[PDB]
Amino acid sequence: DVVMTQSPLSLPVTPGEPASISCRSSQSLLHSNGYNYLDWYLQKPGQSPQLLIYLGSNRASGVPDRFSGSGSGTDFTLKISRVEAEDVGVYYCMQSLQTPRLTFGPGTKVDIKRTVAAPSVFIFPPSDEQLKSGTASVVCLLNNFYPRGAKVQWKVQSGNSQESVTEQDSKDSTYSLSSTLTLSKADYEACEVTHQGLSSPVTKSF
Amino acid sequence: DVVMTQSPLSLPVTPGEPASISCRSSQSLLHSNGYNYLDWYLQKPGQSPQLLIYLGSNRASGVPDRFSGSGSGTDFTLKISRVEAEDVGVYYCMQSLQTPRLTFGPGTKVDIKRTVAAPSVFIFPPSDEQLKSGTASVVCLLNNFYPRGAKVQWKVSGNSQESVTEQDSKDSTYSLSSTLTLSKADYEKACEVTHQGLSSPVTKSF
Amino acid sequence: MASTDSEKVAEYLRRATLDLRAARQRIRELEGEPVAVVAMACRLPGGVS
Amino acid sequence: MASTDSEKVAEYLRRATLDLRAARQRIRELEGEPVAVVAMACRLPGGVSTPEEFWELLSEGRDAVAGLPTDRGWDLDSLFHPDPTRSGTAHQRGGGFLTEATAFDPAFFGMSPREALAVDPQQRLMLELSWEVLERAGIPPTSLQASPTGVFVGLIPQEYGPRLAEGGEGVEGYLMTGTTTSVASGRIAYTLGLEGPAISVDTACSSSLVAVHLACQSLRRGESSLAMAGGVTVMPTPGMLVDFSRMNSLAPDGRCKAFSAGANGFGMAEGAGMLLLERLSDARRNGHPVLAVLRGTAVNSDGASNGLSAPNGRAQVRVIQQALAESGLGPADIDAVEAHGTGTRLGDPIEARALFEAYGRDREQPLHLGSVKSNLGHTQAAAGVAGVIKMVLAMRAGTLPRTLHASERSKEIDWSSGAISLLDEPEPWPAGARPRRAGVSSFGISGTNAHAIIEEAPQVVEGERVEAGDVVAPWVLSASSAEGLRAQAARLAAHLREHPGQDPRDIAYSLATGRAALPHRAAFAPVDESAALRVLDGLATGNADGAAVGTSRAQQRAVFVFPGQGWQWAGMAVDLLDTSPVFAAALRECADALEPHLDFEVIPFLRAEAARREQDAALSTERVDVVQPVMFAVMVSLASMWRAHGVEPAAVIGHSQGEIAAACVAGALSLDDAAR
Amino acid sequence: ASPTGVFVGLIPQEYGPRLAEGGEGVEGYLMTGTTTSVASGRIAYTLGLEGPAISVDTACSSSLVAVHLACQSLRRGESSLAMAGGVTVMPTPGMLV
Amino acid sequence: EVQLVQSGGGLVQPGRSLRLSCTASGFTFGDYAMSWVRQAPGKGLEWVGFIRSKAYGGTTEYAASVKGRFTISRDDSKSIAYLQMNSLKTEDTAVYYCTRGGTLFDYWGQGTLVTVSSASTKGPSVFPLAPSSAALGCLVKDYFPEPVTVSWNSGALTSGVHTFPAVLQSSGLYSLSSVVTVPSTYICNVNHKPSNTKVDKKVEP
Amino acid sequence: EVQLVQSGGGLVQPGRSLRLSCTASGFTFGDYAMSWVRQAPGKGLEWVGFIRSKAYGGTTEYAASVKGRFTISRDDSKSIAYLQMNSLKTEDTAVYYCTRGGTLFDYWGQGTLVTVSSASTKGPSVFPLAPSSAALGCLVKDYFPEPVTVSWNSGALTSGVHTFPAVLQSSGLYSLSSVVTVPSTYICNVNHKPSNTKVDKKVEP
Repeated sequence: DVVMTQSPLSLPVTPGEPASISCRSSQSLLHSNGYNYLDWYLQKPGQSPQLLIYLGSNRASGVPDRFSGSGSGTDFTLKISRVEAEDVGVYYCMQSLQTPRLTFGPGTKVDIKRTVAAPSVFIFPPSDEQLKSGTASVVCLLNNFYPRGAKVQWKVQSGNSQESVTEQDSKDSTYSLSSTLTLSKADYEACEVTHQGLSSPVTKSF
Repeated sequence: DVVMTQSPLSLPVTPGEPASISCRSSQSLLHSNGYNYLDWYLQKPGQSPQLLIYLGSNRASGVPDRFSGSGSGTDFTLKISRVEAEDVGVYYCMQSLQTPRLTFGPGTKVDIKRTVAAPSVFIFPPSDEQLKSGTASVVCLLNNFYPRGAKVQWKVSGNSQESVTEQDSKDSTYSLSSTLTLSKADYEKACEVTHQGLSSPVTKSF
Repeated sequence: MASTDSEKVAEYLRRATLDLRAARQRIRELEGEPVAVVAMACRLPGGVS
Repeated sequence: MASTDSEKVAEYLRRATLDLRAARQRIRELEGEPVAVVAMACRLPGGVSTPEEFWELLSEGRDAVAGLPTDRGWDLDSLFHPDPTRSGTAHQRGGGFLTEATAFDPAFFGMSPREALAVDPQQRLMLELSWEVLERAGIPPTSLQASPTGVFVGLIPQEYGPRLAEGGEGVEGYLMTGTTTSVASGRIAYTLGLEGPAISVDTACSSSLVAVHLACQSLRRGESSLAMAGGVTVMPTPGMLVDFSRMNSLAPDGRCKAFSAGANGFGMAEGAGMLLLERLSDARRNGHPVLAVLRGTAVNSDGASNGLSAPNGRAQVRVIQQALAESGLGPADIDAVEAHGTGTRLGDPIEARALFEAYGRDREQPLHLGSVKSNLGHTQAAAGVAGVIKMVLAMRAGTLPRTLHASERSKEIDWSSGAISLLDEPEPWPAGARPRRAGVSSFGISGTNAHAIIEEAPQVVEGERVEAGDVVAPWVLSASSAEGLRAQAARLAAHLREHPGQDPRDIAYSLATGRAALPHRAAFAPVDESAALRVLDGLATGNADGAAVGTSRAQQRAVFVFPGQGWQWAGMAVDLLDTSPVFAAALRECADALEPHLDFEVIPFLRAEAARREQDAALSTERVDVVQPVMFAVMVSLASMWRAHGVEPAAVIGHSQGEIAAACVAGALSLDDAAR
Repeated sequence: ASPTGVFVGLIPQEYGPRLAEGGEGVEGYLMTGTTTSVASGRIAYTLGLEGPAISVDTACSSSLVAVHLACQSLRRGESSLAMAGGVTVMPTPGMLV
Repeated sequence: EVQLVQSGGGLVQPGRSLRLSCTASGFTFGDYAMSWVRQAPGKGLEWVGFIRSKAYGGTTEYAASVKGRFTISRDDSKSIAYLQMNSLKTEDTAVYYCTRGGTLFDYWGQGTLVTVSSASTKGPSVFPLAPSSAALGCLVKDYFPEPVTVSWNSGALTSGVHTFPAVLQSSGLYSLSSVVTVPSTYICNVNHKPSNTKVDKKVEP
Repeated sequence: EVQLVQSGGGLVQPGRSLRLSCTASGFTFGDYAMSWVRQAPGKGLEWVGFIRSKAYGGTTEYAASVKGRFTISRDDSKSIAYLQMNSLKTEDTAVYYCTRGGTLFDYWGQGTLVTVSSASTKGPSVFPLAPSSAALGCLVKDYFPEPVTVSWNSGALTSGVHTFPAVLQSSGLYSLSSVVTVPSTYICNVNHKPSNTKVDKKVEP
């Protein structure tokens, strides 16, 4: 079959900290030469990916020493000794035993770590000048939230919501979210979140 | 078939000089990988061999930079940028295309270079106390000669045994013993060389 | 992979060789790196300036 | 065949990988190789003369600022006038000054009393620190002859005796050899025979630390297998006290009120410090004691600051960050910065902002900020090394010291962040999961800002075994003078009476391997710590009780003479065989060599008395045929023991049958041959 | 603010009055203009260099020792450029004496 | 050094042909196996195909879905790799990465944004986001393709200004809502580059 | 570091069995393929055999001459490699080398001198070399095995002294002739170690 792999998709990192990102494989990636067949890759935010580690542990040339690789045939671990802003990105766990390579997997979403934020839920009813062209979009503006693990429900149901996840910044290192509910004439005549910043659902309507 | 290789068996080197040892292969050692599959090896005088260069050009770890490798698919060349006493011995040209590996080839006999020496040919008739046990060996000393490309003929051959000797430090010359083990009757019936130090054969008998 | 018996490990060898080259060039650009005499200024005897 | 393209390119891969694993640990040992600090030497303000004496000046909060020296013949009257602008006057009314820099031991080194009189007090206090830092490390200072060992000394050009133009009455040719920092690193490498780079560093208040940087580099390049870094600022003249006062920068009290609101100047002090630096691999492979580890050191300049004297903030942040980057660490890693802390209410503000920028911007725990100059005073070229001894004592004692005169935190510095806590109280700083790291800063008046990173020594020393032995290893000591011989036994007695419980074989090993063979030697084989401190109490006065005393200059190779008859007792060797494995093996070998020709095995003969034979109507060892083999056996075994304890013969003298032992032990004949 | 070290080999000299005999106008500048430390530092200040500015002192070998130090700081990488050299202009007639 | 410079962007409609050219500089082109890897908007990588090295046999292998239509070719003499994108679809509306290895994607080149949409080029229909009673925003929707820049107070306010990323509707248009969060009146301008349509709006609840 | 420490020397006659043990220290033994290489006296290397790595099957491959008899085995648990030498013929008198790779012989270990001769252990028959009229020498021949040390003037003369290397006769004995070159009377002593037979000779023409 295929060696389907999992990883800590939402591992946080903070400046000045050593981080431990992992990968788990169903089969054994160790070769008959005793050579683990896993490749750690890094994709920068809005840039070309780069090859960090090959053969499980070793560097690529030009990749800083701050990445180290190790692990057994199934479990693999990359430790970042010194976390930086270029380190923040997506980490890809690539197997080699079998290549066809349909997808690169979910990938580890790495973000700069702060404390849990307070999700600001702002309901914006569509403007009356939107209603002349036959369209309507009430936007649930989730703002200053962390992590990006919040789903927005549309009741009074859902299914017409489109996703807009945003850039995490430098000074605030938070997230913003837009659940765009494009809508039509008659059905225009409420959004709430389950983000970890709060516990009870905060429901506000247009 | 087999990739049978040749080399400059008697390439001389001198201190403070860059040397260029070569190997020539019948077939092409450049694999479809694009990497040359040749290895350079060094055997020290009376010591274990060592791996100098693999894959045509690259070092082994712990081998000084003074060896560099290059060449095409057929012709291969190792340059020693600066020869020393540790860069003396036998250089082995190893193909990694076909392994069975019956022999390591003739090998390049590397010696410290001085000018051409004067071969001292000394005939030693066997002692009379050798003749009591039924044996006899007249000895043709070839002393302080260079290079070791001299054959000794026995006239007035086939019973000669070979003793080639150690090349030294202060003189950097060779010595040779063509031991003619002999029997009772055939003793009652001369050695000369064709070494490059002279031209005419110098023949002296017991 | 499919052709003969090397389409993967042959690349790992190629990169490993290139890195070793790039890490051994770092050593010789760290201990034996030539230092160019970009310029010389002098106030030596004999009115030399 | 070879399993085409699966057992070769995978075999070539493990070598393009492992050579790479070997060609990268070479870059990491060429650039981030953590160098060890083998030993400590310091002559610091106050009574400090040894690194352990600096701790009870630093742990109980003692300020070394006492007053100006009177040994040096200073004017002390034109130095102080009410007018602050009078030429020739100093503004500080004290400071931490050395009370022993005036004196020196000329006859100890290859130095004449006149030449030593001409020697700069810096250069005469540096040789003693070199000898101390070598004797502290268990490295015989005379064992480093023609060996690669760099000398990196930070210095301050200080006026000493008369003008070189006017010469002197006795100091005519040696005045340059004193008042030049050039020989202030070459003299040390000359007396000790060190062959490595003898480099003098001059960047004023950062010199020593800049020096250690260079030494660190000389270790991470392999030019010198060992280095002796550090710096000295000993003042033979009040000159810069007169001159630092003209720019109005000296604290009138002479105290370095580091990060304090009551600061009124940067003060002044004289001192000296020395570090024995060796790379960790070489330090642990050779067995040299590793106190702490210099991991990364950075040296930069202030640039176009507000004058040559004024410090720069961005440059300080840059050098502190470059030290961490070259050490492979980050702000949090450093647990206790000990920055310059000049002492003035101008340098401290700027440097605390730099500390808050390089460290306090991203902190997990409050960085313990300290300053050695608070306890000692600004030691200039001895500052940068003095903080290093502080921290190394801090990690060898597990306590973070106080910063004196720092109760009132400076109002010009924003401490509201809380990421930096000024060390006004002794903070427990114990060994834990985190490698205990810290960082020394020094910002000189020349503008060169330098920062070093000191990690705790990797705690791999633990794991030593324990045992007991009957070998009474000699307690050997030696000095260059008879009085010094009586003083090296008094100080050792003081140390073994004030640091009790140190096992005798450890003391013998440290006294034997770690102390130079000097031409006044006292040696005794102790049996107890009461029969040894009694010999050490008689050797201090000169009475040779239970010991051996000798003046043996120009004597290094011994002769083995072999007496013939005379010990008819022959009841001696039983104890030696029963207590010495070598005498229990060499005797067996020579007996089993004697047995094939003379059936008498010396073993039954051995276990007996001197009157044993007399009981069987036979005189003490009178039968020639039975006696000569036993003297030969015991004799060759004694020679084998003497050669097994490190004493090798030079010549051989055999009286009557000692010719046989000459045959045996000198290699002329084998054991079987000579026994036969 | 560019990394460029000033590696200078010197020999302690006696220029003017003693440091304890400060002049009329030359009072606070008499050591910060004569000590060898402020030599590599004065250029690093006036010219604005931010790198390792060291005043090495190995007698008559000070120039090549400074060149050594600058070259070893360049091969490594601590200052992109470097000024390495030595200058000895004895001001009092005393070195010869 | 090594570069994998790319080209081949433009406009294509469902059912057209396109060319992706990758030029390798720095090493020998013939012994590396070219691969094409593509980044769908909103997620990471998806491998499209790869051709074997010239000496390995030049055996091309694509993903089952893109097998046949796409044609991977190469050449040493002019040192160029072609990805013949025939019959482009909505999955080809993605960034494309020229990767320097069949099973070791090293340099990744730069990345070409290939767009496959049936929409046309018209300016935005800026609709405001009236605050409930807060934050003040305005829409950008009904625009295509993706050059875009929306600021608030016309480049005067930068703290709290946060423009949302593009959102693709099933009808082939793009969606942006730019937002500010500050108590108060605020003005938002949107510049559509390809047709040069700048629309400005002031918002009250 | 890495070492390939060897053992297995001794005395064997044509048609006996011997063991060559190689212990590897420094790396994992299982993924390297062991090889045995031999050093015939007078020339360089000739490869005897190689076993595959444990995970590569662990199958063996020797030379046609030593196929079967010279069995190659290994083991990780005690980390040891065996060459069992069987029916050592007199062509097996050679220095065998433990190599750390089937195709990549890296460390080469130390080298074990295995001797296969039918001769016995007796001292040398020192025969002089009378000068013609010059150099002065003396023979060592009729000795076996090879510990040997021949000096002139009994370790007093070292310049011009040159002892020739061993020569193997078809009858299984060893040959040396030590000669000095200096005008003149000279004395030569030969020490045979295994039987301890020291013979001393003075030479005149």
